[PDB]
Amino acid sequence: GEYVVAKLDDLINWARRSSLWPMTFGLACCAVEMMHMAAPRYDMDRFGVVFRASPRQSDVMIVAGTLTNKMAPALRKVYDQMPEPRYVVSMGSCANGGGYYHYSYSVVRGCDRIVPVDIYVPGCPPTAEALLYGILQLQKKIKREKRLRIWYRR
Amino acid sequence: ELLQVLKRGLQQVSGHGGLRGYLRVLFRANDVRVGTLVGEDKYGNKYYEDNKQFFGRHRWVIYTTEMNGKNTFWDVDGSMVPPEWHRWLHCMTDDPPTVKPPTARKFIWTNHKFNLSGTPQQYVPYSTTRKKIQEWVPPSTPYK
Amino acid sequence: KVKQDMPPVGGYGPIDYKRNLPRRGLSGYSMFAVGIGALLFGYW
Amino acid sequence: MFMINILMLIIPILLAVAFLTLVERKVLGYMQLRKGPNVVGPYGLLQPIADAIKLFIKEPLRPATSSASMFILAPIMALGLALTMWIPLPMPYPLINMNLGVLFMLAMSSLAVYSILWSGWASNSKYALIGALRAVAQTISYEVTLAIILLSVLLMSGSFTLSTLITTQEQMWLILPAWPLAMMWFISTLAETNRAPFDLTEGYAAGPFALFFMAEYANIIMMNIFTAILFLGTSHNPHMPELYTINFTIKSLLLTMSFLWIRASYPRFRYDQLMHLLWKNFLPLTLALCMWHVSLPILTSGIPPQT
Amino acid sequence: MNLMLALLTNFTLATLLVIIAFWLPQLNVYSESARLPFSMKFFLVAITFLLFDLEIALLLPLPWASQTANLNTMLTMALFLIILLAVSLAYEWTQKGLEWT
Amino acid sequence: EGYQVPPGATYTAIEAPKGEFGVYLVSDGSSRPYRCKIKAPGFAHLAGLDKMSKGHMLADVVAIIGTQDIVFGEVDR
Amino acid sequence: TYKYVNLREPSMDMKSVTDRAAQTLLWTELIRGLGMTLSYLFREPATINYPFEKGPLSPRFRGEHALRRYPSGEERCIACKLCEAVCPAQAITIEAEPRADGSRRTTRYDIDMTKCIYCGFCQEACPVDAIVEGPNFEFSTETHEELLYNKEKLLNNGDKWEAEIAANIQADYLYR
Ligand SMILES: CCCCCCCCCCCCCCCCCC(=O)OC[C@H](COP(=O)(O)OCCN)OC(=O)CCCCCCCCCCCCCCCCC
Ligand SMILES: CCCCCCCCCCCCO[C@@H]1O[C@H](CO)[C@@H](O[C@H]2O[C@H](CO)[C@@H](O)[C@H](O)[C@H]2O)[C@H](O)[C@H]1O
Ligand SMILES: N=C(N)NC(=N)NCCc1ccc(I)c(Cl)c1
Ligand code: SF4
Ligand code: SF4
Ligand code: SF4
Repeated sequence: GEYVVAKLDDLINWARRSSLWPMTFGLACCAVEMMHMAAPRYDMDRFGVVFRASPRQSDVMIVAGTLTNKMAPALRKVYDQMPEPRYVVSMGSCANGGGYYHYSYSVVRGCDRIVPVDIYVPGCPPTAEALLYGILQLQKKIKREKRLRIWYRR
Repeated sequence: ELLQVLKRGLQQVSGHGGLRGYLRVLFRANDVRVGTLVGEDKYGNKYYEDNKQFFGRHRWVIYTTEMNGKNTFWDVDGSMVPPEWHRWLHCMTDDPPTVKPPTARKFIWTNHKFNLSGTPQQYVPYSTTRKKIQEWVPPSTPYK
Repeated sequence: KVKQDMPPVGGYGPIDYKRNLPRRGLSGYSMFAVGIGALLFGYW
Repeated sequence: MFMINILMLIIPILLAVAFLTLVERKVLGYMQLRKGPNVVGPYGLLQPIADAIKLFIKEPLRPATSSASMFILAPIMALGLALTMWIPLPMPYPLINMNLGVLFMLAMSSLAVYSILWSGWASNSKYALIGALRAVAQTISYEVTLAIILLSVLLMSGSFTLSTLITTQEQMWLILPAWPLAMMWFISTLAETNRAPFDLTEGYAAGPFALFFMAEYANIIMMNIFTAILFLGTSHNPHMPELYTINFTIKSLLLTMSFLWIRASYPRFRYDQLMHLLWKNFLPLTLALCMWHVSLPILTSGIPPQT
Repeated sequence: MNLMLALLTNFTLATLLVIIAFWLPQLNVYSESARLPFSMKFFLVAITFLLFDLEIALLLPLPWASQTANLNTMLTMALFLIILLAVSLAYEWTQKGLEWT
Repeated sequence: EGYQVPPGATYTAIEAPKGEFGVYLVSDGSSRPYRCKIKAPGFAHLAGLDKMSKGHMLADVVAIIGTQDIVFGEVDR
Repeated sequence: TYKYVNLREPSMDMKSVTDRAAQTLLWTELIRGLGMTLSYLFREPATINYPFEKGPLSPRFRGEHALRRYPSGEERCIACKLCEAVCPAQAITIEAEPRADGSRRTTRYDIDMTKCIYCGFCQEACPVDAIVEGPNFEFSTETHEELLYNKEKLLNNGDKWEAEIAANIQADYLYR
């Protein structure tokens, strides 16, 4: 039976990582490099990552830019609306830890104070390629999941 | 010309060593182009070029199937490219390390490591300074 | 001898910038004529 | 035997819809100087399978406190009606040979607007209800011209039987005598299926969303098969029926691609602007061409036979 | 009976896909009528569609009617009906019934 | 430390792609600016959206925002 | 000097009016736009095959930081704190003391890579080429903590990447 569960886990993992539909929170300059990842040279859609998805149809949230205090409740509301399984990719220094604005009165010092984060992409901004590296790193993280294996040992 | 186009498509099957080799690269790299082998690194990554392709597609690497004890037949990473080939592959230079080798230093890593995040080899930060204030240690003998 | 990025001696060749949207197709008269001709052949 | 026949229509319809999602993404990709899906399976061939699996094992959220009776009834009606639209299609033989097949398709599609209406009610959100009521108004409005155009074409065919359209076009495609009608029919199917540049809704989750998407793309392929039959009739040889199926399938594919080609090429209408396109442009012309096509067979002595 | 089987199969498979879509395993063990502010213009579109739809119902028999021997009467009434549809549209048009501003 | 700037205040502007982009820079004589007001052209343009959208439809507001060329990095600073 | 972008009068002859009517009723300019997307369908796409192919970069590229050595293996950094002073993000933290051989060396050299703006000012300010931004840009992590670099991490980056870093410096140092 362990052979069947291991194969079933592999199938659902393959489907979920082969079909990552992102909801992009294009908050600032990091959104532009996200655009260049959707652009022809890198074509994120060729990996099965559609260009744009509504929050209720998205599998991954990409926080691409500075998260201010005024914005934080809105971002948390959208995260709570995502169907599961859901993942968060934090892109750029601002989202990772506040970046250039870490010491400002109006900025959240890292989006991981508001939502759990799966992947941190460094850079100000990360290059389009660097973000793509992070997405492919998220895929490998999903490939490691063993949800059904852990379910049947409960 | 459609026959020349189809002949070239057939020549890719033979250029990759037959049907099996053609299918392996098709499924590993989603690409069946045949280039000129520029060199191979000590980890097994192979580097190819075809200057008739447009800038950006004129150089590529076919990653090794195993690197530092990790099966990489399907799990390939951009960080598997070692630094000496990294420069060539990103077009920071024209000359591969087979033509212009890097300068040797005793302290340079002999073995490249890829991204180790998420594994037991991941970096964990810590303070590198020693304790600043020394506390008084009371005497071990009794005398109140 | 100083060497820095410079244009070639004599400069670069001319660069186009003006809009170039060429005129194509038939006049309105001919387009209606072909359309009406097609209708009459079909009706017949 | 007939149960086999039903399944040999339903199952290919669903697979054709699944792989249209791949073709649309790749055709749009190359029109945009990119590639589209080419990693998940060779040339993206496994992408539709990955997408379908991903969608069905996703958390199936519900609005909660909703007319959930109609949250579930909206996609059942949408998919059930979409699959029902195929049973009279002659390819070259229909699953069900209906005497009034053309009118059966008109009747069934007119019901498809309910799944829009019910889904807006089931959202519990007043702004979603407004969007649904805007989509319904667009859909019923373009139902008007689709019906009148269809009736005009049937005055050259002479019956409501879909397979008679094949007989009518043995010598010549109906697009030649009726290219003005075909132009408005084709644009009407775009606005009817809420396709770009009429995709104003884009101006549900998990499996329920997948079922709404599959119903919509089943209708897109269906309307393009109907277009090919109505205006690009294929010649049917009774002793080699698969020759008909090959040629008619190619025409249907090319028309469906043209839906993707159009999506890649144009901006999006404003709501009032696509309502003015129907009520102030298509409908005035459609009424005039209906009068013309009622008179034309009589004054040429080309009235078609009843039988 | 064939048509019933086709209809029953189509909507039964649709129901099965929708209920299955909701009842797949989740692997979790923890707890889970007024006046709409909608324009009168949309009501008039629906009513306008309904009245034009009724007119289309009357035009549907036209392919059969063209087989009559009494073609002079048939053609006159067909054009009479369509012209009245045209007049209905023109009345809506000139009375600003098709505006959205 | 950086170079010290002689005390004074300037309003300097250029024809940026989005409009007139200026800075009102105040120097107190030290190596750090005393005050730096950034004039972002999109600030005044977005303030005109209500005026410009008068008598238009909902879908037009999307076009009018686009025609103004609005980046909120400069509007909000 | 200026030009008008849209100051024109359509001709009102019959041939011109009939040209515009045909465009209205036959959709000619819409059909023309279809032609252009059709031409792109048959053009070779610009997509590269990442990660087997990489976008081109220059020797000046500002990527992951590293601490460098002299050929002898001695650290270049002499704890001058110019990098810390110039850092626009205050992303660098340094402590220093005399080494056991009397050398002026750091006991702490941290870079918060989530504060850093990857501006390169530190490598401009360094008088001894000790701190550089290397060519690596593929170092995303699964946790925030992994991006808080201490001196050990940064020295290891220098030893890992020196082969490429030295070659890049060799190509650009005459521009500096
Ligand atoms: C011998 C006597 C015979 C008597 C009969 C003679 C009749 C022949 C002469 C009449 C021909 C009429 C042609 C009918 C087509 C519809 C015409 C039409 O309505 O087009 C105008 C419409 C609105 O025009 P607009 O510029 O927006 O505003 C004008 C109002 N002031 O603008 C539009 O509708 C544009 C469409 C918008 C959607 C764009 C996406 C489609 C573009 C690709 C089209 C591909 C072609 C379709 C092929 C279909 C094949 C099945
Ligand atoms: C096309 C048919 C293919 C049939 C394949 C059948 C495979 C059956 C295995 C299903 C695996 C589902 O895996 C599970 O999915 C649900 C959503 O649906 C996720 O979500 C679920 O768990 C999380 C917590 O873990 C909850 O917060 C959530 O509310 C719950 O819905 C789980 O995190 C994921 O572990
Ligand atoms: N709209 C997008 N997000 N892109 C897109 N065209 N996705 C389509 C993905 C899809 C949806 C339903 C099914 I069933 C299948 Cl097989 C595939
Ligand atoms: S991390 Fe840099 S590029 Fe990204 S939003 Fe912040 S300042 Fe802009
Ligand atoms: S690159 Fe700029 S922000 Fe980052 S450590 Fe160097 S000086 Fe500081
Ligand atoms: S890295 Fe360079 S600038 Fe920074 S403290 Fe060391 S020697 Fe000084």
